[PDB]
Amino acid sequence: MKLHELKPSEGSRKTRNRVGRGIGSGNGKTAGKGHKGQNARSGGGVRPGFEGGQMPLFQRLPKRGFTNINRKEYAVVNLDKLNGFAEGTEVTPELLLETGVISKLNAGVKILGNGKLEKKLTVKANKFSASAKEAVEAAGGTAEVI
Amino acid sequence: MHVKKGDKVMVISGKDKGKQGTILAAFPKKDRVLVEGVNMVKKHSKPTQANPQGGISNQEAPIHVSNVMPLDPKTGEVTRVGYKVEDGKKVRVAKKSGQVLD
Amino acid sequence: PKVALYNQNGSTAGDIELNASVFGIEPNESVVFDAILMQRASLRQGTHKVKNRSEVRGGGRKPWRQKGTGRARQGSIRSPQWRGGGVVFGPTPRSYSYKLPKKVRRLAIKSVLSSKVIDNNIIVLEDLTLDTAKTKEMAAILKGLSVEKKALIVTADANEAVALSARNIPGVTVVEANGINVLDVVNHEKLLITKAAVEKVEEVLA
RNA sequence: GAACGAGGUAGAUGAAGAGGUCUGGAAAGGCCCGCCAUAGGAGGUAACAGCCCUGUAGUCAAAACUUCGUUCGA
RNA sequence: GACCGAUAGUGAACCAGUACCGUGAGGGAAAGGUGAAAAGCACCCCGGAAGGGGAGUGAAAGAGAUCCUGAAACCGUGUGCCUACAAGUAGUCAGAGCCCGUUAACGGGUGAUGGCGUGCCUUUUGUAGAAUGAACCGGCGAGUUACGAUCUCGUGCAAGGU
RNA sequence: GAACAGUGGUAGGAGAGCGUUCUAAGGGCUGUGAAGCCAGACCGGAAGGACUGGUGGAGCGCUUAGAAGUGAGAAUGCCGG
Ligand SMILES: [K+]
Ligand SMILES: [K+]
Ligand SMILES: [K+]
Ligand SMILES: [K+]
Ligand SMILES: [K+]
Ligand SMILES: [K+]
Ligand SMILES: [K+]
Ligand SMILES: [Mg+2]
Ligand SMILES: [Mg+2]
Ligand SMILES: [Mg+2]
Ligand SMILES: [Mg+2]
Ligand SMILES: [Mg+2]
Ligand SMILES: [Mg+2]
Ligand SMILES: [Mg+2]
Ligand SMILES: [Mg+2]
Ligand SMILES: [Mg+2]
Ligand SMILES: [Mg+2]
Ligand SMILES: [Mg+2]
Ligand SMILES: [Mg+2]
Ligand SMILES: [Mg+2]
Ligand SMILES: [Mg+2]
Ligand SMILES: [Mg+2]
Ligand SMILES: [Mg+2]
Ligand SMILES: [Mg+2]
Ligand SMILES: [Mg+2]
Ligand SMILES: [Mg+2]
Ligand SMILES: [Mg+2]
Ligand SMILES: [Mg+2]
Ligand SMILES: [Mg+2]
Ligand SMILES: [Mg+2]
Ligand SMILES: [Mg+2]
Ligand SMILES: [Mg+2]
Ligand SMILES: [Mg+2]
Ligand SMILES: [Mg+2]
Ligand SMILES: [Mg+2]
Repeated sequence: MKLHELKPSEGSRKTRNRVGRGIGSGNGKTAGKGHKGQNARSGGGVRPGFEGGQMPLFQRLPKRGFTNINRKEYAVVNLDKLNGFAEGTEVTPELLLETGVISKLNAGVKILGNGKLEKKLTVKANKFSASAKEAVEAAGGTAEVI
Repeated sequence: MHVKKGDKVMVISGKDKGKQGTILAAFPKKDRVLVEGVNMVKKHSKPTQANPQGGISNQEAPIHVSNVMPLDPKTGEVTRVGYKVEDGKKVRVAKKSGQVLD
Repeated sequence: PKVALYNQNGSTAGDIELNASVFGIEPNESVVFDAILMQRASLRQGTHKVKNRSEVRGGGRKPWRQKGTGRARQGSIRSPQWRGGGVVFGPTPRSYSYKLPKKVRRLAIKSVLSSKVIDNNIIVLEDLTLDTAKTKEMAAILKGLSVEKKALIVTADANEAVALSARNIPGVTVVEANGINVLDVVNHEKLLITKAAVEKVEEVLA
């Protein structure tokens, strides 16, 4: 480019709307807020979820359940992702994490049975779905728990 | 200032461009000098106790010091100014030749 | 791409092959726009403030009673409609900096370098080396290379003599290979770069 | 307690055009030519100055007081 | 310094926390610009002076201190067209007559007379409104910014992105 | 470009633009007279834009992009006249 002929990508930048700058714009005078009432006032409007005094929806409904302190979330890997490795590879959490197949380990790798595994692999993971274990063993490979 | 009272200078800028004269007085605080025959003005003075005639009087008015340059001793042309020390005493030198001004 | 290699004196010492992944891409013009805008925004100091009605001196008391005087009701002599009053929503100190994704940054610098090769405004030098840090010599070198207008000189490492010699020439900027950047490239007609610097730029960008 | 080193609190030195010519009250401007540049920061100067002035880069400088650094019992 | 430029920017560009106000705590202004240089108008004339008219200075004095520019309201002097039988939100469209002559255009000024025609704003079901606001002129005076959220659009990369 | 159809509008939604100050990059203008101010019978669909003359006496446009203290006739608005 040249600094004297700069041009933004078409549709990347719009002009901001400036209210209360005359009648021609279509937002003169009342600046698009209509006439009077709480919504037209500076700082105005009721708080989110407020229904003008009708009991709000959240308060009408019951709280449900609890949160487990000891909740475990596994990094799930479906069979389709294991298909990307080389044949006879020892697939591990550390390799999965290093290759970028998983972003975060959390409580461990769990292998799940979505998709198809052609390649023979020694998969070492914390958990397997019953499907996934079967599918790994059916492809010739091994499903070691670690 | 790069010039002082008694220096022969050339006026390099103004109506009096290219006119040489002697500095009759220096005004360090204003960066102006009074050069003989240069920048004459007609002062309309009333009668006073000192001069009871009054009258219109041709006198020099001062010019900005940066409109005059000292002359080179050798060539007699305008020169910029440097400083060397002779006999443990600083002197101005014509940068054009090397000759001392004062 | 294939480009003429030159000496300081301006004689051609054959050609050099620049990496296509750096100097031979299709320039992404939208990416270069974004990088220029971002870089100019980074330069802004943003040191600007006004006093709102709380910050103007005085103005605590109600100027006159609410009712009965016949005047408009007023709350403070520094309310914004008063001469000498506070400003409503003027400037406040702030940053204008933002980051593009690192891959967009890569693309942008490749785009402008690859655009210099298209426009035949890259000059690869065998080496650039001044005996004395003398501006007159740098000016002569740029004459010899037919560098009329502005030029960005890129050396591999810090070259004190080249830096010093070009420092005072208007519209010539010296930079290390690390210090190359979109705005400096786009804002100088010619890019004078040493072979050692080209290699160093390729190392990073490829 | 000393010695040495680098700083601070004054300063010094410091390149290159009144180039010609036009207009003008005045030239830093126009036009045509040079030159310096580790200096084309800045301010000033009779209109807009790297080369007119104060300066700038760079290089130096302290009797005195002061800052910091360096050295001199399992 | 993609900060202000004298109603701004500090309250304060100026002898300002002054003047002024208040018993006091306290509140709290207005007010920048001759010229490159005072060369700041010798002298003459009217006038008690102020202030002028010349003459000088200056590039310029219609830059003469209330001194760069010098808008508007408002106040005047002159006069081209009209006006003392007329009922007027003051214009507009039609239109002679008279006076002019331009960014040269199926021009400009004025306007006997004819038709039509209850300001602007706000707020209202509805306002010429006998509802509200504005004496006039000028300046100043109101959806901003930060950080989060979300959607659209754009771009980069893409089962990855950062 | 053709045909066909359409184009009253408050709240309000959507779009396209005008102008203001500042910045960057081109490019320019200006003591042979910048901005500002005054006048005019010019130009554009509007916001608006020129040209000529006068005053003024030193600064200012244009193009593209960016950023906003970006547009006033009303607030018994504030200050001045
Ligand atoms: K709305
Ligand atoms: K001078
Ligand atoms: K004030
Ligand atoms: K009528
Ligand atoms: K009433
Ligand atoms: K003018
Ligand atoms: K008002
Ligand atoms: Mg809208
Ligand atoms: Mg509407
Ligand atoms: Mg309105
Ligand atoms: Mg309302
Ligand atoms: Mg209502
Ligand atoms: Mg409402
Ligand atoms: Mg010198
Ligand atoms: Mg307060
Ligand atoms: Mg009452
Ligand atoms: Mg203020
Ligand atoms: Mg010196
Ligand atoms: Mg002038
Ligand atoms: Mg003013
Ligand atoms: Mg003030
Ligand atoms: Mg008292
Ligand atoms: Mg005048
Ligand atoms: Mg002036
Ligand atoms: Mg005046
Ligand atoms: Mg009758
Ligand atoms: Mg009659
Ligand atoms: Mg009637
Ligand atoms: Mg009613
Ligand atoms: Mg009411
Ligand atoms: Mg009223
Ligand atoms: Mg219709
Ligand atoms: Mg301006
Ligand atoms: Mg505003
Ligand atoms: Mg008003």
